[PDB]
Amino acid sequence: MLSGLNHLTLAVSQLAPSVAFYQQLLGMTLHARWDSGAYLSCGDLWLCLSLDPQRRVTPPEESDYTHYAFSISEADFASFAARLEAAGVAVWKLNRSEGASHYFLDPDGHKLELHVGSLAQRLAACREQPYKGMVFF
Amino acid sequence: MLSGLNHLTLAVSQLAPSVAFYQQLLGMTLHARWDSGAYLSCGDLWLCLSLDPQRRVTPPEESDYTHYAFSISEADFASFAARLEAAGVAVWKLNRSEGASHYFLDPDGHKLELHVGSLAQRLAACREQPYKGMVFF
Ligand SMILES: [C][C]N([C][C])[C][C]OC1=[C][C]=C([N+5](=O)=O)[C]=[C]1
Ligand SMILES: [Mn+2]
Ligand SMILES: [Mn+2]
Repeated sequence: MLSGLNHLTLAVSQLAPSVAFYQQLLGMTLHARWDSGAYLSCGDLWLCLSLDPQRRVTPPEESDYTHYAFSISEADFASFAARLEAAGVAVWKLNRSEGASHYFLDPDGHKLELHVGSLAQRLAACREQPYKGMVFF
Repeated sequence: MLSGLNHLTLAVSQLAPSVAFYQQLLGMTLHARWDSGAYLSCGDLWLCLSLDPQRRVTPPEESDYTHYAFSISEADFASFAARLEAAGVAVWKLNRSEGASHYFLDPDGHKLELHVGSLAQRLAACREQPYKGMVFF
């Protein structure tokens, strides 16, 4: 039986700007680096950056909706979003729902999100106003 | 302050075969499904499947090393991997060894992994046989 997410690995085109982004801008802990990768943590999350000559810097129009959302408290949300804006980090989507989300891109065009709230909160909101075709189990 | 992964969203080309893969084959818990997505959980992980007509199925040889690893116990690893092979799930290959892992593809070509072990265990293993140029912090 699977017990959760073990690690998330992102392919990166250049290690130094990606380490700067995840460690310095986003505040993750850097545990180790080598010639072709790095290991970081963010709370319980184990993040691996893997240098990959196949990775292209991808504009958001040319990638699909696959994305990775990080947890943040509502109290910290606005100041963290403002930090990303000061650093010139690009936004790939406006939040058009109820709930706090900020959609931003990493240096290689991986699609990231800051989100406040849990699965249980989302399910409760959907029970009140379900999406088209929605069935609960 | 970021505190971990809030959710992982995968773009899928066909909802029904993807829900079947994650729920019926991988054993994740299905909480809700609607015409254009589904919510599942795997332990603490909130997984969203999002129907996206922009999702393309790319051979693993021409997609980058971005991948998602799920935790499994030492006792369950071999039998779970055998069940995936018996079900005809395709494999892919990483450029480096990272311990006890099985690498497999989902129906849309997302790169998945079963892995036994924590970040702390990986760091201890790397201290005994480091990658090229490795530094520990
Ligand atoms: C083609 C998209 N949809 C049109 C109505 C099909 C929906 O079809 C199902 C929904 C839910 C379950 N179910 O909950 O197992 C099974 C089938
Ligand atoms: Mn999201
Ligand atoms: Mn891996």
